[PDB]
Amino acid sequence: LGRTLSRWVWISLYYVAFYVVMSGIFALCIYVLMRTIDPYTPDYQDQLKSPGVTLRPDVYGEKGLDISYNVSDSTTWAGLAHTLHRFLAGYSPAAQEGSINCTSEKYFFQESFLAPNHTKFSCKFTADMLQNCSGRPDPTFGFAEGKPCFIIKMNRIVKFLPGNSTAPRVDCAFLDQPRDGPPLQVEYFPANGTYSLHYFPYYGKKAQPHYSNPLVAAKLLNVPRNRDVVIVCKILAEHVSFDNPHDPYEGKVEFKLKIQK
Amino acid sequence: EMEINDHQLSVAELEQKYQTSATKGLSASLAAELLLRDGPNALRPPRGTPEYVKFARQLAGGLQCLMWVAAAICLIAFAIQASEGDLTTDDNLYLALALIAVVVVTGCFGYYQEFKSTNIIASFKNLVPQQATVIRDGDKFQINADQLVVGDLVEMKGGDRVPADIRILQAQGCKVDNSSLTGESEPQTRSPECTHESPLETRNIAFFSTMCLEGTAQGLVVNTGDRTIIGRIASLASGVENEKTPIAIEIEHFVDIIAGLAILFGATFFIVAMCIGYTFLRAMVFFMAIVVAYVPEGLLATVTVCLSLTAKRLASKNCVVKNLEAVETLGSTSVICSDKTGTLTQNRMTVSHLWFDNHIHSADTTEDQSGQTFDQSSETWRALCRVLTLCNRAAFKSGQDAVPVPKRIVIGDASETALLKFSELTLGNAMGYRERFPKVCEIPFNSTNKFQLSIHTLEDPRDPRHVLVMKGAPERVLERCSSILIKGQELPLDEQWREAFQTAYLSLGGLGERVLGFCQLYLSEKDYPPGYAFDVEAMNFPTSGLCFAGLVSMIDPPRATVPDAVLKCRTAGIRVIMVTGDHPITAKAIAASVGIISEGSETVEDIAARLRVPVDQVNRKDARACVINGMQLKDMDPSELVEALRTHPEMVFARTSPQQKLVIVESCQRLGAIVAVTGDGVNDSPALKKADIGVAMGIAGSDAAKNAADMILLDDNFASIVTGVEQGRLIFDNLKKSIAYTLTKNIPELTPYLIYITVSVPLPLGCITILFIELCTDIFPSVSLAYEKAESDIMHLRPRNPKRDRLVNEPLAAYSYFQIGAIQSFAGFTDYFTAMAQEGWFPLLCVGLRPQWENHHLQDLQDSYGQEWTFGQRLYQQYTCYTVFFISIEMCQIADVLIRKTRRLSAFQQGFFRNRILVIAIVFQVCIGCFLCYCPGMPNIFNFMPIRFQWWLVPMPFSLLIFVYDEIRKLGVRCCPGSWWDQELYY
Ligand SMILES: CCCCCCCC/C=C\CCCCCCCC(=O)OC[C@H](COP(=O)(O)OCC[N+](C)(C)C)OC(=O)CCCCCCC/C=C/CCCCCCCC
Ligand SMILES: Cc1cn2cc(C(=O)N(C)CCO)cc(N[C@@H]3CCOc4cccc(C)c43)c2n1
Ligand SMILES: *[C@@H]1O[C@H](CO)[C@@H](O)[C@H](O)[C@H]1NC(C)=O
Ligand SMILES: *[C@@H]1O[C@H](CO)[C@@H](O)[C@H](O)[C@H]1NC(C)=O
Ligand SMILES: *[C@@H]1O[C@H](CO)[C@@H](O)[C@H](O)[C@H]1NC(C)=O
Ligand SMILES: [Mg+2]
Ligand SMILES: [Rb+]
Ligand SMILES: [Rb+]
Ligand SMILES: [Rb+]
Repeated sequence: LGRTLSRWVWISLYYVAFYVVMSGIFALCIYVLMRTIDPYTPDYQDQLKSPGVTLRPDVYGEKGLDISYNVSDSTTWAGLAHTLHRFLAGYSPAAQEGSINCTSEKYFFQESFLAPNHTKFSCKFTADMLQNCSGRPDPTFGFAEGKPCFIIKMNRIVKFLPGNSTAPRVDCAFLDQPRDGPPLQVEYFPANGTYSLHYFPYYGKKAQPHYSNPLVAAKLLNVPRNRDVVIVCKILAEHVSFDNPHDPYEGKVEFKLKIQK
Repeated sequence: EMEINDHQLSVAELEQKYQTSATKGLSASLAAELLLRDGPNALRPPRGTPEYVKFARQLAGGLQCLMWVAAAICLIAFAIQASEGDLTTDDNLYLALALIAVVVVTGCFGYYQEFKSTNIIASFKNLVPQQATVIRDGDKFQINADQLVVGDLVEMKGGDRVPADIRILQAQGCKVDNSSLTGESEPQTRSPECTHESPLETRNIAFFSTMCLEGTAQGLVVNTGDRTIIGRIASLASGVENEKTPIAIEIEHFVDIIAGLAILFGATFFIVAMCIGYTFLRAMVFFMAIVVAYVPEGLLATVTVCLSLTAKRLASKNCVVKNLEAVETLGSTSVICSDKTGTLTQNRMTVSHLWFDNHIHSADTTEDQSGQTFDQSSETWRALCRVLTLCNRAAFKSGQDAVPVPKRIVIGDASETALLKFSELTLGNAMGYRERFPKVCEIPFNSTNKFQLSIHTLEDPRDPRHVLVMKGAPERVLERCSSILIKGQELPLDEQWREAFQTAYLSLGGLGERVLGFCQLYLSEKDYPPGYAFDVEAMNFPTSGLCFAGLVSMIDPPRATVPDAVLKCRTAGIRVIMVTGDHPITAKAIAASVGIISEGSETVEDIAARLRVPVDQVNRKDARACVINGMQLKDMDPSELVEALRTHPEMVFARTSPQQKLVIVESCQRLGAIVAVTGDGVNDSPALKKADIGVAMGIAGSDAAKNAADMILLDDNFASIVTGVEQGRLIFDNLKKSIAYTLTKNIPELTPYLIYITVSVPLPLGCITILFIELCTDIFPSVSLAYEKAESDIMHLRPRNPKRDRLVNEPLAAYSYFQIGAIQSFAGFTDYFTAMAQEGWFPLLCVGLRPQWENHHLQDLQDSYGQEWTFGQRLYQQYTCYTVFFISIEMCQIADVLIRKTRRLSAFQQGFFRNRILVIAIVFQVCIGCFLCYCPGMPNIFNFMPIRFQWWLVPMPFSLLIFVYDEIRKLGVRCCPGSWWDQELYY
């Protein structure tokens, strides 16, 4: 019952044209916005003043990482291992074919873009470097024991550089539980719980289409049973923050752990 | 009540009914029992006004009932979310809290601006008790009016205010001032005989509020307090309920326009959200999210302060309003019904015209003495002036040297006071001038003698003789005058001069005015020496043969400002109608005197007076003005009255009761008229309440009139009203400048979320931030648009057609939301994806990304560059997308406020720096936007971070796109104001 009929269209077409006018201005802006930015390196990358580290297998209850399982019950850890397996299903030397066995044992600046279709090169970390928590010998990664292995990983940032002095290690401990028994104890794979320095730095998912993160494990030997504890795994480098309050996954991982008998 | 018989009763019957005596009055013991029985002789105020439930009504209304509905839907939504366990459910509790916090603090603002409005009214009101001289147990003494009880016996005199409703029993030349109840400016004769059966026309009753002018009387009380005639007019004026104001109509109009969009936008994007395959709980919780964004959390505030700045502007000019809505009403008002007596006039007998030296001179009649006075050069004047000055017994109350003479209090008659004031101004120190001509013989104004007279000794001692001065009813001044002062000499009163005094007497009687003759005679010091003894009853001096001086005449004149004020409103498209309870002759005079009836227009009784037909055969349309008396108005079926009202464009209503006053306004409001009434006395209070805005003289106004009225003019400067229309049209124009500004931005507050619903990009804009726009960043701009001026010559327009010209409408609405908001939305999305891609996220990846973005259990999500971010780092980018959509608005909203300055004219033409308040506001807009980002800790406190100075400038090429679309809109609408483009692209 509204305005003029044969001129209702005369503005309904205008609104159409008005929107195709604005959508096209937008369309130009994003075409420019994409042909503005670099396809290998982020322009600003501002919130990345430190990398997050990310544990496996990841099981949260409420309020964060809560890992609770009863060794006697196969069902309590059957999926926990199965994730560790299907996660390392890309870490098989079969799947990790488009890569190289790195030797440098220190930084790896590729300034030259030589590879299939002008790509670049990447190192290798296949499961075997975890050696005990690699699914062989134990496809339960120590869960069947009461000495489970937790794969610890660092977030990958283009051209981020963590330091020279040692290799960047990890270190896993209680949130101090000193009087109650001995200090915690863990063995790490490979030795000293270090990611070898020849894996850095990252040049972007475009330059290295076949890339994978370096790993360490942490087999939990000292752990007491039927008892709740929390374990922080702080990374120890010089270009890294592990105590940032509004993001406590910055350079560390906390997790509740109850191994039940 | 008890009265419709009382005046028709015999003294035997009266003193029986009230158990009293017409000579001795009540026994004290019984007058005390009656005072308990009947309460005090005063008027119960509108007894129920609790302080807390005043605040209650400050919380309902158009916008407020919207915010409540939205505040509720904010709580209905929050429970729904936490019931299936949702996080940061704060944001529903923040909008609910802010919605309710805004409506509350508005309710406080007006509450004081009534308290302070009603205390400043309580300041101007007089609180010393009125008094009665009473008789009880045969004793005359003074009491307060309020202790009079039904049956009491009292007395009055010139000066005393009538203390009750009183029946006259004996009256010695008793005259009275009825202008509060009737419109009668003429004094009214009181006498103990039964003139009528309707006690408003009978002469044997005095009314509770009235003022006794001259004379004296005695009578009995017949009804006290509310049961008086006075009291039963406020009972109707309280029974009257007033209409909703024009501005509130225009608010609830667009409230319903706003709602209509929220509903369909919720429903469509619920029906849309169901086809993205959501939970019904969530396709519809977004429905609720949608409708709540469409509520501008802060529009209610910007309106109330826009009104305050005009409310304050008026208050500085001695113009008080009780509630801020009436601030507007005058501008949109199209009809004024105006009381005459006390409102258009001064309600004061003033000397208007004089006759002497064979010429009708007209005086200055105004209160501040701005007008044009007469020739005082000639001899005949100085003698005539001597006559009127010496034959005058009234007296000023002491210490009045400051107050202008017209506003001074005089113990004296009606006529005597007017001349004393006239003599005081024209001559200077009248009281001392006549003191130096010592009076030695005096005759009061008389039934049998019918004139006043006195004889005096003379100023210098070398003149030992006497002079006699006499004034009175002019024909009784002429029968006894055989000599006339003319042009210096003293001439014989021949048949040239006899027929020339009768034409003038009835010429100034033709103007309805009351006129007296003045005359003199010098007595010989031979027959009448110093030491002579004048006796009266033995007429040992001349009572005849005197030398005539001249006539002097008085009238109820208009207030100085009024005639100018009246004709400025008419030239602003506002028809004026007089509604006065005075007789039709004084009505037409003041009507023409001020410009109700124009110079050169006639009633049908003037056409049949010129053409000399019977009125029967005259054409109605050809008469521009008409006068209708109150009692022929009864005969008129209202559809007769509507024929008369739009046929005779200059209308005048005479002898109209308070009921008919109300009716005339009701008959106009029935015709889509925004009508305002202006009045002083209780006869105006009913129509003062029914009016869209009732206006009351803060000085000459009765209490019920000021109570019923919405506005008060404390200085009684009637021209304060025209400054009100300019205001009422300023804010009206300036509100749809201010309102259009605060509404546009709701769309780019919603579209980032609407797209977030259906496209699932990482959240562009947060309800933590959209409130800081709504309630902090954009407030100083919106209220500065009150300070826009006219663009047209605002005062030369018609009032707004209520139906066609609205505060917002489909043309203004669609333009602001779906065209300007679209550009501000595209301005944000562009600045959004830049921040994304330039911090890492390719727009194509941003599609459908949200599920993993807000996911707490991912800590290493790969951007388009394959870099892994923790949640607490994706957070600080979703905060940046907040801060980047936010500055996109601000750079866009700074352009939006300038372009509402001017609705037809080009901002080039009018100016950029024009509104210096509007400039200062915008510096405030960028400064808090700078604090919000680059202050320490702002990332965590609110969701804003120090943004990079590139993203500042990304929306600026959309900001200046807006300025040049509305410029070529209001360049193309002023240059080509044709048919197609002037309707669509105009607001
Ligand atoms: C009410 C009416 C609403 C209507 C809104 C419609 C808006 C549609 C407008 C434009 C869409 C873009 C058109 C795509 C084609 C343009 C060219 C293009 O293909 O550009 C490239 C980008 C991807 O670059 P690349 O990786 O291929 O380049 C390689 C990277 N290098 C260059 C560094 C090597 O293409 C892409 O991203 C593809 C994905 C495009 C981005 C998705 C954005 C979704 C957001 C929509 C919100 C729109 C605003 C709504 C405001 C309404 C207010 C009422
Ligand atoms: C139009 C609109 C945009 N919005 C954005 C946010 C927001 O960005 N923030 C910070 C938190 C969410 O991410 C919150 C809103 N909250 C509204 C409040 C009214 O009711 C509902 C009901 C259901 C769901 C919601 C989301 C809402 C909201 N509405
Ligand atoms: C561990 O699991 C076994 C088998 O499921 C059960 O018998 C035992 O009680 C469990 N221990 C505890 C502490 O729950
Ligand atoms: C490890 O590096 C060697 C170099 O000695 C390389 O040839 C080989 O690919 C790697 N090992 C295996 C088992 O492939
Ligand atoms: C790792 O494995 C070897 C053999 O598989 C074993 O001897 C060694 O003790 C294991 N490491 C630890 C810390 O037990
Ligand atoms: Mg009056
Ligand atoms: Rb909103
Ligand atoms: Rb004059
Ligand atoms: Rb009213």
